[PDB]
Amino acid sequence: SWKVSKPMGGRMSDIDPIFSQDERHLIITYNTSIQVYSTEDSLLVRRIALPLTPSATHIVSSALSKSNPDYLWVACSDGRIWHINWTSGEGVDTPSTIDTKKLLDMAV
Amino acid sequence: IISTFDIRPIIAELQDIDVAVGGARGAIYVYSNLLAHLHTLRVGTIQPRKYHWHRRAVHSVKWSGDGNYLISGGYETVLVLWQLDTGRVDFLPHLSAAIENIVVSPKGSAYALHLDDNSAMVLSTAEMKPSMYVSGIQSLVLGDRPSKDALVRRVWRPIDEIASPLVATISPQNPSHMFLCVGNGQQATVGGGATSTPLVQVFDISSFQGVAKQAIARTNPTDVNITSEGVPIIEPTATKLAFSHDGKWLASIDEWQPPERDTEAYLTGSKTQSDACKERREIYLKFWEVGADQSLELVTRINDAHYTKQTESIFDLASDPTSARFATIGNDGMVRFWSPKLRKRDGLMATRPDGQPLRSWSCSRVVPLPVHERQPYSGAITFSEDGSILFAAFGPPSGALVVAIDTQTGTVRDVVSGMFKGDIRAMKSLSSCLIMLSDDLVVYDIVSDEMLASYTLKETSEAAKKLTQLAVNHQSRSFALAAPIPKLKRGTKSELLIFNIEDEEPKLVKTFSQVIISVCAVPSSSGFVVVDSAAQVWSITEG
Amino acid sequence: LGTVLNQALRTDDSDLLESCLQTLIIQNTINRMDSSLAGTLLSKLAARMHRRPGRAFGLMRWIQWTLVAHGGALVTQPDLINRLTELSRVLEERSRGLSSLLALKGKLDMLDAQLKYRKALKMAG
Amino acid sequence: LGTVLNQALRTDDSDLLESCLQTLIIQNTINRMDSSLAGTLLSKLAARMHRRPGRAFGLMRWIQWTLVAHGGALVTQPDLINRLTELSRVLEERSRGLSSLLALKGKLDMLDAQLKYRKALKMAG
Amino acid sequence: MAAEVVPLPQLKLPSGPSPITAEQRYWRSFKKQKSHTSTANWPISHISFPA
Amino acid sequence: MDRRTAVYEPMAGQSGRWSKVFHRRYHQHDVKAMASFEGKGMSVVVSGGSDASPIVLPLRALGKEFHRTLPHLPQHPTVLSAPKARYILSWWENEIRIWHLLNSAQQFLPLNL
Amino acid sequence: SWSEWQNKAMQADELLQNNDIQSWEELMAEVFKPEWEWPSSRSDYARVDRRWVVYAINKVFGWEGQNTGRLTCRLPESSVLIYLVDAGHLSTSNVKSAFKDDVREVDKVEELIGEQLPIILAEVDPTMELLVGYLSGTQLGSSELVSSIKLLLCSLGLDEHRTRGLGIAFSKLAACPAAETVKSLRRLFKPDEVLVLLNVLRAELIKDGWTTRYLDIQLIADLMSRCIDAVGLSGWMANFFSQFQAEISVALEGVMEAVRLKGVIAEAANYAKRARRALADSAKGKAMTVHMSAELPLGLKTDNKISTERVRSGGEIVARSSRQIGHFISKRRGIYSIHRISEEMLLGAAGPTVVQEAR
Amino acid sequence: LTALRHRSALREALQGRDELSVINILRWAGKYVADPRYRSICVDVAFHLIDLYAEHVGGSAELATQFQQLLAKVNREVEKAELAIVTGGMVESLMMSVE
RNA sequence: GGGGGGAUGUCCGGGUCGCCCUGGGCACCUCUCCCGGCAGCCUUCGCGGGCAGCCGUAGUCCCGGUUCAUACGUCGCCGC
Repeated sequence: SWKVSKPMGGRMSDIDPIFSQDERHLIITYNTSIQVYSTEDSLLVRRIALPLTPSATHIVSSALSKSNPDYLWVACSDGRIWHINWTSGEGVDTPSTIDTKKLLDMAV
Repeated sequence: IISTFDIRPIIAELQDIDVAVGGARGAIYVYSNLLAHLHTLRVGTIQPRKYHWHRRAVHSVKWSGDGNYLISGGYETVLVLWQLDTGRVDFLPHLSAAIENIVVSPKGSAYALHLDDNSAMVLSTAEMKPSMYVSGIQSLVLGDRPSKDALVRRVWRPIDEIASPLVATISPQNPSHMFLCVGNGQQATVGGGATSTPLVQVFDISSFQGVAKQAIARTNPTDVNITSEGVPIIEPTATKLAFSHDGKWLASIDEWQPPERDTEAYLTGSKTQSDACKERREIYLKFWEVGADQSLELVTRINDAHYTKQTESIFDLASDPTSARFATIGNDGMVRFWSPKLRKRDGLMATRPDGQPLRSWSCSRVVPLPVHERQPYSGAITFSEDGSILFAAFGPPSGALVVAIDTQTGTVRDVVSGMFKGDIRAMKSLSSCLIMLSDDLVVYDIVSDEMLASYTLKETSEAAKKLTQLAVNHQSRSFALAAPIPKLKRGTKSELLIFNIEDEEPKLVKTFSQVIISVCAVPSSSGFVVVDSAAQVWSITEG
Repeated sequence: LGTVLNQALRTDDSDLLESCLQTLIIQNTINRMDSSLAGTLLSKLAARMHRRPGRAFGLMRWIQWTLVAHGGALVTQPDLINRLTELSRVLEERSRGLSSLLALKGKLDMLDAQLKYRKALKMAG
Repeated sequence: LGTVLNQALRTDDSDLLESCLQTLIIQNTINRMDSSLAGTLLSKLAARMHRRPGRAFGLMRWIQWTLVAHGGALVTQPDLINRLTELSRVLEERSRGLSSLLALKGKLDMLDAQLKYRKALKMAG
Repeated sequence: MAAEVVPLPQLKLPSGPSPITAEQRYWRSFKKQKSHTSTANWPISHISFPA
Repeated sequence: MDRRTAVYEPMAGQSGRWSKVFHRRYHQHDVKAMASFEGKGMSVVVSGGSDASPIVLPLRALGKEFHRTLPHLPQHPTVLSAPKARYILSWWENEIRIWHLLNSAQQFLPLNL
Repeated sequence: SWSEWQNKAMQADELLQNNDIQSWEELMAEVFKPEWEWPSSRSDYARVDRRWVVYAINKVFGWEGQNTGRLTCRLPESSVLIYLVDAGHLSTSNVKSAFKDDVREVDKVEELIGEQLPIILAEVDPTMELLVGYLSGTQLGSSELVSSIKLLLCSLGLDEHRTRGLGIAFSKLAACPAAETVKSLRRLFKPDEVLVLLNVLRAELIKDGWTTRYLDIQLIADLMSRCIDAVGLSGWMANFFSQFQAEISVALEGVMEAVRLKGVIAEAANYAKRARRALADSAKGKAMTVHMSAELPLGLKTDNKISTERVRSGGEIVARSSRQIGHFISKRRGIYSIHRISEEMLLGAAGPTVVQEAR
Repeated sequence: LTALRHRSALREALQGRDELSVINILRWAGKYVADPRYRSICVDVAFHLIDLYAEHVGGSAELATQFQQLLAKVNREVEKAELAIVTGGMVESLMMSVE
């Protein structure tokens, strides 16, 4: 009878909120979410939800791919790395593990 | 102890790097040239340039663009800019919360700040106004990365904890908005040993953005956040906040007592510092008129709402769903009904400058409550769904009792005893039955004088026992409690129970990976809205 | 002073009221006062006691003898209990602060006792 | 009276201290008292005050004046400090109902002055 | 959003049960007093002004 | 005059550009005079102020070695006594102050001190 | 699980129509968890359930409907009744839940039941040990307590079991709020029964020792004031009130004297404790400022030992260096002191002896 | 002074004074304990002044009057506070008899 | 702070009278484990756990006996 909606909102993680190329979008990575806002009107253009599930695994880092823009690299505390692309959502359901003990940081 | 660092490259080759290490003691050490110092066994003497302005740990340090300026930000809510060509320093001093993260744009123009109260502002340089503002839910979070100034053993070490549930009402006349109590930042809220949440924000539920914010208790964003000794100041917490039937009034209670370290000279005999801080309490009861643009205005403030030889704690307030009336239960025993009258001293009314008369709230009724002392009492109250009867649980340990009071007359319609095992946590009134929780959880019908469902909840710690709470729906007759699964810490799980009014089987049993801090009922439709620790909001609906 | 007090409380004077309040006499005055002006006297005494804290002894004496003399005279009124309510409010504010003020009185009594002891030594020396 | 108080306390006498207790000379008495002997005077005054609640119009001048001139000798005796810190604990317990007992004094100052009022009115009518 | 520097707000202390009202200050604001005596101390019969 | 001593080294890269490496309050009053010396394996800078204490800072190892506060009292003791008469004695600008002590120390084992 | 209790209640109805009280009493013993031996604690009773409590009161007590009823003992000789008394289930909410049928038209129901019930317990037992146990066991309103004080003054005003409950009911009726005490006392008392009670409270005041001097409270002042306001002028309108206010003024002067002595004696005791600590440390040789003579100093200030920790910027805590501890000790010396070094110090064992000038 | 109680700095505000300004703050505390609208803040300031500056009371005679003159007005403000709770009982007696 | 011991100094019955002891009063050094805090190093995502721990007091070669504070945008006069 009762149903539960998928979680929205989120707490902004301490990973740096990255600017897009040509400074028009801002990519803010929450816990369990990464969403792109526009700089001009301050309305969000996409919300890429991220399944986190193992009690405390957190999004460890996130950065634009320096080879090609409009990609990301999002990495958890356990071994998991996503290569999603903002303005779309291709890459959420296909992560790649890394065989860590616990992933403390990553930089691209 | 390194809190952060930013490296800038001195250049299509890589000639050198310049490292700015922001340490946990407050300083920013700039190591000017590194590859030409460690390129060359033997090295020459390297010596960083020290830039010390922040008292607490510096949260973020970044070089700015061309490399002239070193922008930085710490707990002191001030974006600082080291000029670095002269010796000077210029700063954007009074933000809302701690500057938890900064970035610089690809061009030199924009900065983007992640402020500690769940916010991001893209500022433009030397206009210095936020050209882009994004706000979140700002509630209390059990943080993953713990803190940046919990590294060096301060006077009060900042602990990731939730001591009390979040104070929040979904507002009727606009059920997409949610009024909820927040502090200046999350770290500035939990710092000081007590929740210091002297602000509310209105938060849109249908499109999850923080719409607006306002102060309720006294706050000083433009003063220094930290005392001269090093303890962060605490601000008056808005404990009880509940909203009127019409959509046009709001009544809050905010408490503040001085810290325990501060007294030290009021002790005379058997008085300990906790007793002196409890004696010097300040419990204001403020009535707010909510405008159309979600702007709150004071109409009255009552300095001592329940008074005897000293001031008394106020345990709960409730709004009558049929009139504009607020009932407040205190520690003196009495339940007071406050109602709005017009300001009129001797027939000459006092009006606002546009012409409308000035309303003012005052105590319409006083009801002394009966006590039954078998050989620290807490209270709970709720109206009916109809009005005309107010149920008031009065709460000494194990022997406690509910009194059903008429509203039109001050007489007691009923008294019911022997229904509480421990100390009363809360009590709500669905259509005919009182749903109340102490150490037990009891649905107790008063039209039949018969308890339908009774549960003995599992024994847990005192923090979890404080963080259990419920909420009724009043449209589809269903109630919902919330309890973390058994001192509190980061990795805890919580499970909420959806019950109907009539049966004993729980109609939805769902556990959550993080502890939920608040449950609320949407007033227009059925269902509930729940707010988690790792602060995400999600709605539950039947159908 | 009964007729003078009657005049002052009946026409809302200040000069006559203050010149009869600044001054046996008080008992005869409240006993010869009219019954209907007793609540007016209570309100006009609560006002002066709030506005000025240094006049509490004489004003509490006046309120005390008024409540002695015209007790049931205020009960036969009874829709005007709000004057007694404002009076209760003013006296509650006057009796605010008593435990901390007693603690501070003891903290000062120790200093006064030591100063008087050293004066008693210095006179004999 | 300086030498009668010395002998009465060394033998732990019960009767001879009371002979000096009822009778400025009292202040000049205890300024010449021996200080280890002065603590013996405080031990019995705290012994009678702790066992039963009461009053003493003369002992308020007595106990305070000894705690100033001979309170610095209290460091030498560890027994008397614990007896005085349980004495000041129970003297708080009498102090809790001072507010409720002052309101009782108000009603008796009200009713006795009203019972005298009707009795004067029978001789006035 | 640099918050603007606000000074310390003065305390709205509560008022007793006879405050000086707006109309009492309005009729106290008839301030400047000139007392012109009549000739030979004659009592004043009538003052008037046109509409 | 803010009793502050600041140390500057040139910024790496551009020439003729100095910047403050670090500052510290070594004295208790203003720093009115200082002079440096660098030779025979000794690079010091001696700063004298208004608190009469010459403070010696290491120059080439600054931030690497502790400083040293030389005594403000003169090297000669300037205190002389006649022990048979128990007179202690000290002199400055034009006066000689003589104290007599009148008693032993064994006698005192506080109102009489 | 309602149907199981319904079948058990129908079986007890069959036992009632059989009029066999013994197996019914054993079934109530099994439910509550004949011989009927007791545990010796009013607190240590096992938890029972509300429907069996309601059935117990429904079978024991009775009601008369003639537009106003009367509770009566259908079972005046029952271990079930003394268990209800000792376990405190005889509350007005409990009996109203037991009698929802017959009382739903009746008004003033709390006043009627609170007047009737302690009378019923007192007529059950003339020794009223069951009434004193009810006073000590049940949650009691002000009507029940003023009727119980009426019963104990009917009994008095082997020989201590009544005065114990007389002491209990004073504490309970002092805990109750003023309004219900005044209205129930004005209802159920006569203005000479109140004079009897005010002589009992004078016996509790003067014999306790307040008016008595030394060389030869909050729970009774509430009762005296509430009785005086409950009678008022309609009961009295002699020298009794003048001697009454004389002894109350005497007790007030005693309490104010106790306040003054409380403040002075507590401050002198705290100074003596901290000065004992500082003199013990100065005898060890940590060389603090202590007062020498036997009078109290002007400022009641003792020098504490220097803490091992220091508060750095911005708020952090570091260890005190012994260098800085020595600096603060050099501040803590005076302008003249005799500092005897012993041969045991020069050997390296003991500490010095410092006697400093009294500042 | 309420802002200096809320920001934890009233001890810091009072601890650096000299003799004449201690006499000035004592004179304000004595003059303004009488109003019960700030009796709490005024008594707290007097607590901190007693704890800080009760050691020089034999050193300066003029401060010894100002500590005695503040006990002299504190002694008259228990009598005002006891007479207002005496009289508050009589008002409480009359509102009971109206019922 | 307690539980306890080895040792310092002491009077009252004292003892063949000496080493001191038992009975009473005791203040200190040292040892011992529990009390409150602080750090390291392994384990686990965390929660917690494990290992060998230091501090709860006193004076230093010199010496951290330091480092640390919250902007601009505009001033003046009078009125309600």
